[PDB]
Amino acid sequence: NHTNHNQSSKNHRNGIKGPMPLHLHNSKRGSWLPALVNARRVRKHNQKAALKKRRERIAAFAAKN
Amino acid sequence: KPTVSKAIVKKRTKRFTRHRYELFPQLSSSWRKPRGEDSPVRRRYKGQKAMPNKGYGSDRATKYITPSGFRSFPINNVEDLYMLVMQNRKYAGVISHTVGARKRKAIARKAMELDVRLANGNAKLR
Amino acid sequence: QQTENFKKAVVARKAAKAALKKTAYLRARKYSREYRGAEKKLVTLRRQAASHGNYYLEAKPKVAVVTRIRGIAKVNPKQRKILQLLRLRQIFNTVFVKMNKPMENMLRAVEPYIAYGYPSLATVRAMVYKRGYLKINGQRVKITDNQMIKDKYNNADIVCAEDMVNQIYTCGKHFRTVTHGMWPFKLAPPAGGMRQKRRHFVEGGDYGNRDTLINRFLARMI
Amino acid sequence: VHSYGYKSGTRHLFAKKFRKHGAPSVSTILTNIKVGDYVDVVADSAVREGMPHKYYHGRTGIVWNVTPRGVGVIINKPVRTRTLRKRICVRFEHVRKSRCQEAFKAKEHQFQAYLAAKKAGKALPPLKKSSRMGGIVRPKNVEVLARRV
Amino acid sequence: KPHLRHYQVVGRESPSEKNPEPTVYKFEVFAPNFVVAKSRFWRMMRVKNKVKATHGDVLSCKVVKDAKLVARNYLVDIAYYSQRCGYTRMVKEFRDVSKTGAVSQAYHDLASRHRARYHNIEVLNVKSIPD
Amino acid sequence: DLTGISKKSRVIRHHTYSTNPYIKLLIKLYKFLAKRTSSGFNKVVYQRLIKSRSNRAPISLSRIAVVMKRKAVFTAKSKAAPIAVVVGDVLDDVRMARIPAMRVCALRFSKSARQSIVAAGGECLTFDQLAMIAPTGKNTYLLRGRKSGRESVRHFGASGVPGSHSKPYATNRGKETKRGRRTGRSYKRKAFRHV
RNA sequence: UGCAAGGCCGGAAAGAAAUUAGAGGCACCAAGUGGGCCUUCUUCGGUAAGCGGAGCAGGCGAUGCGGAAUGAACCGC
RNA sequence: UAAGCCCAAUUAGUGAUUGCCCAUUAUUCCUUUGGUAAGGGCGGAAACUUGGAGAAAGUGUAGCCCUUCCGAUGUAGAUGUGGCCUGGAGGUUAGGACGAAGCUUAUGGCGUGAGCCUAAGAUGGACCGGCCUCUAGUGCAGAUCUUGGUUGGCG
Ligand SMILES: [Mg+2]
Ligand SMILES: [Mg+2]
Ligand SMILES: [Mg+2]
Ligand SMILES: [Mg+2]
Ligand SMILES: [Mg+2]
Ligand SMILES: [Mg+2]
Ligand SMILES: [Mg+2]
Ligand SMILES: [Mg+2]
Ligand SMILES: [Mg+2]
Repeated sequence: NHTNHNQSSKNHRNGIKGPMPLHLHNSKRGSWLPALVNARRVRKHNQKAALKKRRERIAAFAAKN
Repeated sequence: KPTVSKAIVKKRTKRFTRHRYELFPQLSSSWRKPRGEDSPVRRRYKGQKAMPNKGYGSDRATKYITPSGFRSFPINNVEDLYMLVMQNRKYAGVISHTVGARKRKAIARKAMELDVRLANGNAKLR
Repeated sequence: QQTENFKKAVVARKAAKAALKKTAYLRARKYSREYRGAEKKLVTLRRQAASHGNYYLEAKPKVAVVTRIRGIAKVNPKQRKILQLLRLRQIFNTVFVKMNKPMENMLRAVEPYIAYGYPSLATVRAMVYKRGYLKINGQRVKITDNQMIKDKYNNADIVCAEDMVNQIYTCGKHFRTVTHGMWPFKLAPPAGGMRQKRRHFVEGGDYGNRDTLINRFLARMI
Repeated sequence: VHSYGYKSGTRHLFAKKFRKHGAPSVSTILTNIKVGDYVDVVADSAVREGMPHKYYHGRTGIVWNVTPRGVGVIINKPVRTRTLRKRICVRFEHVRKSRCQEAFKAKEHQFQAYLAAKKAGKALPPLKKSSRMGGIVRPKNVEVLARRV
Repeated sequence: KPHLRHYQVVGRESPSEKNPEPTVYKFEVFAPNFVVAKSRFWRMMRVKNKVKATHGDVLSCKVVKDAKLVARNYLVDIAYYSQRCGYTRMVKEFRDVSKTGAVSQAYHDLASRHRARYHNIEVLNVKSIPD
Repeated sequence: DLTGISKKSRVIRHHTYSTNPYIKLLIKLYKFLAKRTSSGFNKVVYQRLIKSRSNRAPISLSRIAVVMKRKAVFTAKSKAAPIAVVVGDVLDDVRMARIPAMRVCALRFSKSARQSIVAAGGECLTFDQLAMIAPTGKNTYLLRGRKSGRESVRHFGASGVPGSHSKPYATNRGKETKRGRRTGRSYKRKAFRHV
């Protein structure tokens, strides 16, 4: 006995939770490789840069302090 | 020896007895809530007997106040009188019905000598 | 040495009061002459019109006053969520409400439940003074003094009680502030009774819009 | 529950509109999509290779993926007590670049360029005027109304 | 004492963004209130003019004053609806004091014998009769 | 009065279910401070005491060192060494040989973590001894300590749902790696799925 | 070279989409339930039904109170 | 010549409001209770008579004390309780032949309640109460319950 009655009011008790925003689980994975294989190598460099930018900081913040 | 002032009005006097309590010489004058699915008391019809709510709670300012002021405190021997004598305005002793006669005189003697009101006495002396 | 800082700042308990009932006084007249003026000026523009062959369209009511007149019984969930956003959570919870395009359609949809109209000046302060409560720290604190108002609104403009009225009587610039800073007006059922509650105000019943006739309906409720 | 195939109850839904059939546009082939813009997933037939399920037809959503000839679109799906960000894979012809933001794309483009003109800019050219107020209106034709039968 | 006062309700059609000066419509309706006058103002214009109460504004509704309280004749061309012979008009010449008074008797006569009530009843030509 | 506001009530843990008589002293200490002070620290350090024992995860001295080295790299280089407060307890770390002279304030220390500090050159404090030094908690670096990677939190999940790298409750580790956890047993639990 | 692109980024940016803004987000453990019925609106099947099957919302169940004399459901609440 | 029907009315064409009666609704007033809801005190001073802005740093009570807001139905279910009760243990405090358990009740009181305490027995005769922990064979109206006993119908 199919009814669908009380179901729309069950889905709205604890609320129909809104979707997660885009900054949640934005895993550009399973997508088109030639993009993510480039958006990978550019992440490696931008991490060598993030590590390098902190290296001068501390060393500038040492001598210049 | 005199009380302290209060506002002793009481909400409900008729005790909460269970339901169909008189129809059976077996049930008790002691509230048990009717778990019945279609009992008229639980689903609270009009001419049915009430059910203990939080709403019947006495005023806390006058809760536990004996009709003579003097919230009560059970006393077993004359040394427990001295432990009450500082609240002899707020509390009153009650000898414990198992204290025999030899010791119950030794108490009621001390109470008047201490102005520690006992809820029990008046044997040719109050 | 503690009885001096108090005694000095008990003057602040007194000086900041008299310096508050004066700002409360000086604006409450400026508001009364906005009332006395802009009504007189309304008459003449309707004098030059009807005389010299014109029609002075009465501009518009800026503000509505929405009273929920049927209880929390069986209610369509869209009807029910609207009344939760109007803060009409129980019967007779008159709330002051703009009449924007977005807003007045939220009234269109729940008219069987609400009974609104356009509040007279005399009925806006009658609400605020006899039944006005504020949201001090999440509590329904009665408006007992102007000092309760400025501490709650703080918004550089809303000082006295006749000042909340002028923010409510006009669509105001601080209207989402004066109203949202208040609790919905828990009111009494109108003396003399309601004609019905199931039929619109135009079909012999009483709900929906009663332009300016809600004063005769709120007077019996305040 | 005899039939619940991938294309069920969809006669009028995938049917082309009246007097507009045949091949897809050259605009729809010359569109330009990025990872992130919005797209109306309006599944048209006459391509019949890459149409999404019925559900994702009036639906618009982010492009999380642009393969050579398949746009990957996330779409919010209110399943029962939560929405899934579904990840559909369709071809480009089933996709419009969604206007849904020209409402404020074109607003803040001239709204700021005049707020700047109003804040600093160069000058403040007067803008759209007021809408709802009073007025001593002068009529131009009187009338009445009783009945018409 | 007779209810159902006589209202003079007039209104344009919210000018206009199309026509910029729509013709003004005025007509006089008997009603208990003026909210009921405007409710039946925007029924004539919705029908006899195809104008919504939304897309138009009421210019100046007004309560007609009176006539010097003195008895006189009145023929009230009245048009009611009913499952009882749908949309029949009538004449029913009454003899009351004011137009408000006689049209009251008009309503309390139709609702009396045709059970047609206020919203199923249009009125026209509330005029007087010398003889 | 229809509300709908029936489930918006959050469970805040008003008090502690702990029976330790030396933490009910710190709690009354940090109700006084957390209430009659404008300290943001004392607020925060009070909810972390009344908090349970599984929620006060321990920070190893390794974690304390590294994050106190990430503070002390950007300071006045002679200003002061802030106090590493952890409302859990401190555990030694045999992966950190050399430990700085850092002051630490924990409800507890390992016997090997207290000696590792005191041997290093720092002094481990208590909270009745930190209410004497910055009771408002100026210059104090408050710390939790990892409670992920905990074996309880990585059973949380289903483990048979696509994209669920949770550990099934199984004593026999070589019991459940068969059908359902093999690509060649008619289906393999899909190691990835967008959520 | 530079456009455009991705991962970025600092310099700079403000609003002259209403309301409630009765706080968002997850997480864990565990029941009970898995025979519904009535009803509004519409509507499939049936001669029909106090009929069977649905969609929507509301109810009853799980709930009194007030009144339709009387009634699980109606009207108020 | 309605107490019927359809329309209206609401103090009577005198001058602008609520004719009138009923609720577990509304408003307001007290009282409870929960929210961990906000606050304020969280150890000694005075307004004509006493109470508290002197009762303790506290989830929970006979609340630390005030006062403030708001909510308050509910089957299945869940949970809490400085919560109730029975048997027994480890502690403590304590009763008892000047009368313990038990038992009786138009014995009151007091707790919303579970229940507790008292009195008085022309009852009983020798054991046992409070409190903190522990413990379980721990609460019964209803199972065609089981056992014992009685009873109606019934002389
Ligand atoms: Mg009682
Ligand atoms: Mg009525
Ligand atoms: Mg790990
Ligand atoms: Mg009901
Ligand atoms: Mg009947
Ligand atoms: Mg036993
Ligand atoms: Mg047993
Ligand atoms: Mg028995
Ligand atoms: Mg039996």
